[PDB]
Amino acid sequence: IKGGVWRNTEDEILKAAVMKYGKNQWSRIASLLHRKSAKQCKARWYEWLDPSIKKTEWSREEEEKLLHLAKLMPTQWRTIAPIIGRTAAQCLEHYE
Amino acid sequence: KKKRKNPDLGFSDYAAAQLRQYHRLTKQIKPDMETYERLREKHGEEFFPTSNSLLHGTHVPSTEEIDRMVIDLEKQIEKRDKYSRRRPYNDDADIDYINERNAKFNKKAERFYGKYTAEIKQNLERGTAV
Amino acid sequence: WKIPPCISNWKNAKGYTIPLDKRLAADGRGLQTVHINENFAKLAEALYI
Repeated sequence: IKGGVWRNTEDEILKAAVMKYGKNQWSRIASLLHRKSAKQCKARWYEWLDPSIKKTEWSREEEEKLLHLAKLMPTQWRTIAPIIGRTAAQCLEHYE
Repeated sequence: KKKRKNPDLGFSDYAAAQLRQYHRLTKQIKPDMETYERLREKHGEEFFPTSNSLLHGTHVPSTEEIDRMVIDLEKQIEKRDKYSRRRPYNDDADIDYINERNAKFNKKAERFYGKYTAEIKQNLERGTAV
Repeated sequence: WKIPPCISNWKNAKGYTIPLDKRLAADGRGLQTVHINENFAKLAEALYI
């Protein structure tokens, strides 16, 4: 009876709670957001709100390296993802 | 017509600031030769003392002397009280602190780590991208 | 010889609020540089052949 779609209010409270509590207290952050748990807050942070996550359009050399590594390590997106510098969900989505 | 420029460098020492302050105060003072030559003619040979002369426990300053000292020292205290000029508080900057000490800690953090965390600021403003 | 203030990932004694770029200034996990070897290629190609 937790989770669902992420709204913008929850993301801004998540950012402010990161600014107060840091990236190692996700159960203090998840007491600030009802209908979201600590694992969900952490997953949401590392997958869509961390300001290293390149949300721009894929370049040509990135998708060349993507096709090379995805032919090179089959279905290993958590291993490919730090090499090509995108989130593994973004990486898998763009590969498909 | 004369011209002189005297800026300051960084801090470096509590003694260099003392010496700068001393050179300011010691250029500002002007002696009166009347009292000087009066005391010179009165004291004679002992007016040019060594370390071990005798006159250490004798001098009694008249009221005008101690008044001049206290006025000078009050000017010096005021000039020292103006040491940190308060930077004006604009409220158009997006505030980043929930407290009054928090603001000054964030200012110190922007002093030290502002030169490095400049890409991540650009990411945070452009939408956590690149 | 100036010392910068410690911004911790764990402790926030006076409960301040720190900007996100300051909070994530852990440079070592940004310069860690996961670098792949070139012997994965021989393995993958030999297996497909």
